[PDB]
Amino acid sequence: KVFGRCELAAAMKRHGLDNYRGYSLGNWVCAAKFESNFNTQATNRNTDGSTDYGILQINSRWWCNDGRTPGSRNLCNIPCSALLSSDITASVNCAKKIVSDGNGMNAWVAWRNRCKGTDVQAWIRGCRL
Amino acid sequence: SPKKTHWTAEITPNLHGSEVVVAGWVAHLGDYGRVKIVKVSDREGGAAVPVYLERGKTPDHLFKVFAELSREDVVVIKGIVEATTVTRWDTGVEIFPSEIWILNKA
Repeated sequence: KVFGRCELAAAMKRHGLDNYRGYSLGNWVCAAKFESNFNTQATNRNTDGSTDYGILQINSRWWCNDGRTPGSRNLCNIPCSALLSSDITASVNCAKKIVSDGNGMNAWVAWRNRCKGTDVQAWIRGCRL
Repeated sequence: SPKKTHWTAEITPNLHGSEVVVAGWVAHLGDYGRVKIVKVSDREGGAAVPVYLERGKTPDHLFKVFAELSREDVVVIKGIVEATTVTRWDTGVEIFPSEIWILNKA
């Protein structure tokens, strides 16, 4: 499923991401934009044998199990396929663990390079939240 | 092994752009895929400086060294300091390494 900007902000707010670990909703919407372009089916293999999945591009090395990644930890205890549904519950739940690991949203490279330090609220402004 | 030039508490935003060599133990490890973060300390009850490995920016061979890393390992790290805003999750400084030496496994 390809979310609409405001559609996703509403879903994320509903799932309690607004100010989670101190990060305003805009951060989460902005991260999704540059990680997956709002596409929950988003799939990308890395040269190291790991893969990133879903709206927030969670990695298969430590966080989800995809059955083909060496050194798998599966800390989110969910199969990577569950991160592909049009229901973002799994991605949100896993992201909450990731963003609580001790480095904030610095776990997301796209957020670091495109969102961090910018006017992130712009990504939810207008929408009826 | 290069020679220590700063203590982790001595790594401050002022050093932005300059090369430093830190030496201590692995306080924390984070593997998030395209980004890996290793925190290094050399003094109990002191600062842990975040060392950053980012695909497309960090030399690929360092990602192998990181894979052999464990908490409490003693390391020596040469890298460039980059300044950041202090937050709940940001020390105000980051090190982008060019070398990562493992002196001792826990």
